[PDB]
Amino acid sequence: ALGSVFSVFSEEGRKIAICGKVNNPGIIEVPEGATLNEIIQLCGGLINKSNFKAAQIGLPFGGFLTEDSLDKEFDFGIFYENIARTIIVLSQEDCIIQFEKFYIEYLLAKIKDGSYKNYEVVKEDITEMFNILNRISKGVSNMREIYLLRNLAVTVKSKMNQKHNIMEEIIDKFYEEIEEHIEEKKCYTSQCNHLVKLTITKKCIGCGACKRACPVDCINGELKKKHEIDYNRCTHCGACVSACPVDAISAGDNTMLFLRDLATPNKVVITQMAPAVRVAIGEAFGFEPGENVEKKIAAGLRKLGVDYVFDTSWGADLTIMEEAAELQERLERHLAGDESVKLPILTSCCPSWIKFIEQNYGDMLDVPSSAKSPMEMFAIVAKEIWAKEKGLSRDEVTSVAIMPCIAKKYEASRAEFSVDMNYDVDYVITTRELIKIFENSGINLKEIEDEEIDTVMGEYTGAGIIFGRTGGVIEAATRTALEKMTGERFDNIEFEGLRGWDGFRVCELEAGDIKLRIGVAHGLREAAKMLDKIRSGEEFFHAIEIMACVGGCIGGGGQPKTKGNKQAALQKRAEGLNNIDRSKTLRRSNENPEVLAIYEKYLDHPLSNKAHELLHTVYFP
Amino acid sequence: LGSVFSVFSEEGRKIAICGKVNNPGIIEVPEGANEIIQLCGGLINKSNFKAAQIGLPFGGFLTEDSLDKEFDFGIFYENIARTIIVLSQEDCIIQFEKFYIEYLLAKIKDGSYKNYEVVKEDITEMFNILNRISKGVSNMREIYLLRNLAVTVKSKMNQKHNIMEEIIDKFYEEIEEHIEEKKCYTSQCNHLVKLTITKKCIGCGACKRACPVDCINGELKKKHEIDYNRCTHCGACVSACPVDAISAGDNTMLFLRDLATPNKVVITQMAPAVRVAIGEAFGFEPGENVEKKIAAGLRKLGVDYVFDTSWGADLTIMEEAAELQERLERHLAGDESVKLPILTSCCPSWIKFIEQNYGDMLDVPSSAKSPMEMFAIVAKEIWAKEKGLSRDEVTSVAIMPCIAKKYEASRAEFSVDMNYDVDYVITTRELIKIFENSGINLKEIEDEEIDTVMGEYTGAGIIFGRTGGVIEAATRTALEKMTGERFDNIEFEGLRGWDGFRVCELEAGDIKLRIGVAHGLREAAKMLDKIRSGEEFFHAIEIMACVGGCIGGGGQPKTKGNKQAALQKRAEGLNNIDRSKTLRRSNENPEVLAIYEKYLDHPLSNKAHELLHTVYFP
Ligand code: 402
Ligand code: 402
Ligand code: SF4
Ligand code: SF4
Ligand code: SF4
Ligand code: SF4
Ligand code: SF4
Ligand code: SF4
Ligand SMILES: [Cl-]
Ligand SMILES: [Cl-]
Ligand SMILES: [Cl-]
Ligand SMILES: [Cl-]
Ligand SMILES: [Cl-]
Ligand SMILES: [Cl-]
Ligand SMILES: [Cl-]
Ligand SMILES: [Cl-]
Ligand SMILES: [Cl-]
Ligand SMILES: [Cl-]
Ligand SMILES: [Zn+2]
Ligand SMILES: [Zn+2]
Repeated sequence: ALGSVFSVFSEEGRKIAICGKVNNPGIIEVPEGATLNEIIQLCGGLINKSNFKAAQIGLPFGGFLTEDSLDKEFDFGIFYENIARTIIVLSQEDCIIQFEKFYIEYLLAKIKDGSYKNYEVVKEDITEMFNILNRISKGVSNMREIYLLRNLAVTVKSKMNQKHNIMEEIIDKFYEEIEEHIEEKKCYTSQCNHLVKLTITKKCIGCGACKRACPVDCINGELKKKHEIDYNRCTHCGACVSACPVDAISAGDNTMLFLRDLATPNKVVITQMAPAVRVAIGEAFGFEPGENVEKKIAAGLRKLGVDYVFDTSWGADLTIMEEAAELQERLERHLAGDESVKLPILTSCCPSWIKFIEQNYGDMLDVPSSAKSPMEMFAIVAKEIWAKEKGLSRDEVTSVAIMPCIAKKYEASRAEFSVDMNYDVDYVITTRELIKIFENSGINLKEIEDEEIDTVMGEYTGAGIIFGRTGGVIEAATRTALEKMTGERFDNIEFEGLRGWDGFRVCELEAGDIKLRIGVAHGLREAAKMLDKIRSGEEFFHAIEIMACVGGCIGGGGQPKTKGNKQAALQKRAEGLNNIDRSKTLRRSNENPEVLAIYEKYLDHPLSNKAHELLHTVYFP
Repeated sequence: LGSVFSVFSEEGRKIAICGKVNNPGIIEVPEGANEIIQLCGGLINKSNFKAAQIGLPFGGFLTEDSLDKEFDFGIFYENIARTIIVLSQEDCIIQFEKFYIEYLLAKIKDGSYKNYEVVKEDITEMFNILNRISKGVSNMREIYLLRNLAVTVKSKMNQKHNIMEEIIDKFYEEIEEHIEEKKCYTSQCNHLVKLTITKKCIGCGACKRACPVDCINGELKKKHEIDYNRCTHCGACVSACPVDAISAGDNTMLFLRDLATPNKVVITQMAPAVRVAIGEAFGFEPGENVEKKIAAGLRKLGVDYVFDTSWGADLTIMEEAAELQERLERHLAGDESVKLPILTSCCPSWIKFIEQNYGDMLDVPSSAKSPMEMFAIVAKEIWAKEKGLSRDEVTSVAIMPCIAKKYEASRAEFSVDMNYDVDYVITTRELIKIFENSGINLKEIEDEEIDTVMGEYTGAGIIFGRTGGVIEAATRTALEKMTGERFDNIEFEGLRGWDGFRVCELEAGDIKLRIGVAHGLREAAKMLDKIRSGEEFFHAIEIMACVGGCIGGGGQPKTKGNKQAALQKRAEGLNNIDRSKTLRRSNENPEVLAIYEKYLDHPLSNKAHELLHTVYFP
């Protein structure tokens, strides 16, 4: 396979394969008398105009060139016996630590499969090198690591009887960057997703759209003065990023890491995708909003190198099991006169409300459900159950989430969703990022064959799929809970009261002896209105749903920019999800056989101790 | 093997009780029909029964259900092992299960029970999980994992009651507490313990008056609380409390358990000031150096290697004198980017003292680590490597005179992959009680030598323990190297003395340096205020939180007779150790020089910064 480019392209004598940070990666015929720089120019320079940093020769083994070799004739002697003649070019926009992690993991794979048994003796040593790099990338290291790396490098150079080990020169030439990463916990290229915080960059022109758009008044700054984010109050709703006319606000971009992981041999890569992605991505390829192209996305992902493709709506069904259980418990306790219970119960997978409450509604910390999000539920099940059944350690599986927003990036970055430095969601990719991957890689969703999603964690019901538009989470929870409480199967499962588009909606649901009052908000200002009304006693609710983005996750800032009327397109996506729900035979989360298998085999019933241990978390510790 | 609070090391129809029983030991047990403990003298304090392990390698686990009911004699499993570990409500279950797992793993690894080989990694993983809980880096999911691991083992061991399952079932509350609330209600998990005022507080206000930084809020008799964000861990509040209301943990039991773990390498370092005060508990006068007595006692306890912190102090002097020479050369060269004075002190208490009140002086202190952390990092990254041991196969224990060193060793900057360079700290009083209850009398035991590679030290290093010693040693080395002249008289009496704030005026060749010394954080505040106002200029300063320096630490034995006289006796004792040494400059120590020649290659090198330097005020 092999390949790399910022706009992303996995490209599957006197001929070389250039795949670095150059524009137009490809196979090139080198003129006789040519420098490195001239080869770069024949490929069109480096993405943007970031200057040359280094060039790796041979992916398993070769040389490592820096500026000192840029204007010198490219001696082919560096292509020693059976090197395959490959060059990875680096610009100043690439982090050395991530690249060296990729190099070490590649070498380790080729050792482990027996292609390079002569290097077996150093396996353990090299593994430690990776671990050291990993500790640096996660920000859990001291400067001592450098010392260790050096000795390890020296160790390798002793056992391989080699005159030049790569890591020694790497340390010598980029000590400044390494020290920056370690002491300042900063990656100046923003490739280390665990060291990146949502920040306004130096490019900012002091316009102001972000200062107006923030619903919590989190941004300070006036006139052309650079604006700053009070990160201790940021909800990661992404309004500022979407409203910025420029690249002034950065929250990272995990595309290159995805490509490198896909290009690592014998590395298991699995993906989940949010309900709302499948009704919007196709817009970039000639489909209308609302058209479900999940099979096209599955085919494209598998073409890219994904070994297993799963679905977040399975996790949404599991979330519904847990949340309907908790809601019924709370209602039963309330009807019994239990004042220890707290109402309403908040059901929402949106992270944005967490801080939104912590910073303005400390009297309602007992309201939201303890259940994790569908994304993290999927991740924990994939790594702690699915992988275990297949005999894989959690670090032997790379779980990638395809989601419509940056708040999911922040969620996947939370340490609560990790163990032994392994994050349940390894990293998050936005809809736009995947669109650009497909576009630059030649994947056209309009013309690719359909492929099925994998079964164990891909099958989902309509209740789960409606999660992606406002009112879906509470609608699914209500379906299951009311059917559970009344014993009655509803002829019409759609609750039109919970649907609609008003920022703040009130509904009244009647079923047998059971009567519930529901409040729904999309847009954090409407949410503030609703919560102020609840606190003042102006309105009483049994349950509420809060979404930060208008229309729900189908309206996330990571989705493709709408064409035509924005509101019309968002409504089209929502009705597309509703039509997916209507096309499914099963339309209650509790009918999904695979979630029930999860309960029958491991957790034994919803809200059990095991279910709490795995699928629940502590918001507001 | 042995274990009990207040310490003990106890090195057919026969039983060996060694848990939380008062008066541990073997016991001819009668065959008559809860009061079993009473025949052994009850439990330490009056703490209620929690559980009892039968057989140390493997056996049964008894809980309260057998307490007031017929305790069947024969139920002692055929592999009873004739040993019993009884647990009280004062013991953390997580630490006990860690000790059990490590004992089992060691006895597997030495071949004593090959039949358990199949479960090794499994059991090992359990330990790791427990460790993550004890270090506070876990979610509730760990419980899930543990359960399944247990289920696996019980299948292969075909056991009717697996120990981990019963642990989860009966002590779920404690595990959930540890994980979600990051709280060990027995305070055995040293990494979850913070300096706190307990419920025994009555509201004296002694703590509020004694604190030099006004870190305690509260009025009347209302319970007082510590604002941890400003605490210097000087320990004045602990000493001043009329009760035991303020607790900062006690790693005695962990030390005993590690010593009782087979094939576990335990090494120790000791602060300079310990050796002139500990002997007071055994009839020695203040100032008498009993370092050999301490070494012999530690070896009797089971310690495999005994080292000295003064070696690390010599290394620290090397680095700090290098930095001072660099800074003075730059200042004399007209470099205004440089910062003076330079602060030389291994006391952590000034860190928070400056960051919260002197943010204009963050570039003053040297980037050099403390001697304790330098010793720890060298022991684990070089010494252990030389002897072919991973850092987790070595347990480094620091014997220090204060609580601030516990908090320092607990800092994440001095750790890697959850392994802390200083695994835990033992105070002088704690070691005194260990010796007292184990029958070790330092005035009545043979002398033993300290281990060499990291134990030999100079007088410059040893004077660290009393006020003015750190700066005196740094000045000795730096001036001797800067002038090329070896001083006939190496003692700088101006830096000695007992005043809270001392000023010195040092001349050597063309060099004239102005020095400021403070012991007591209020006197230090006076000095730093004077520096800020420009009333006085200093080239270097030394700050000690405790009066007299570390010899006056809150972890030292309470003085007998006149306090000031005793502290002066200890300080002059350290000075007399210095006077008895052939080498009295840190740069003469062959082992530190070997460290430089073989690994770091010169002071202030890149490797020296990587290992022996840290970033205060990140
Ligand atoms: N986690 C989760 Fe959600 C689920 O299911 C997604 O995945 Fe959303 C979508 N689509 C996103 O992003 S988050 C907020 N709740 C509504 S939907
Ligand atoms: N670290 C260190 Fe120090 C050294 O050397 C000790 O060990 Fe002190 C002593 N004695 C203690 O406690 S800390 C403060 N500096 C003066 S001395
Ligand atoms: S929008 Fe982009 S540019 Fe305009 S202010 Fe906010 S950040 Fe600066
Ligand atoms: S993200 Fe939402 S909240 Fe955080 S700053 Fe940008 S707008 Fe304000
Ligand atoms: S609503 Fe907008 S922000 Fe909240 S989760 Fe769905 S997408 Fe992310
Ligand atoms: S006991 Fe110690 S803490 Fe409690 S009040 Fe008196 S002084 Fe303050
Ligand atoms: S420790 Fe020192 S500083 Fe912290 S509270 Fe007690 S006295 Fe005040
Ligand atoms: S002076 Fe020595 S003992 Fe007293 S606190 Fe500072 S360091 Fe600990
Ligand atoms: Cl290598
Ligand atoms: Cl972010
Ligand atoms: Cl692959
Ligand atoms: Cl499965
Ligand atoms: Cl299918
Ligand atoms: Cl959009
Ligand atoms: Cl031992
Ligand atoms: Cl000796
Ligand atoms: Cl004292
Ligand atoms: Cl060297
Ligand atoms: Zn980086
Ligand atoms: Zn504990």
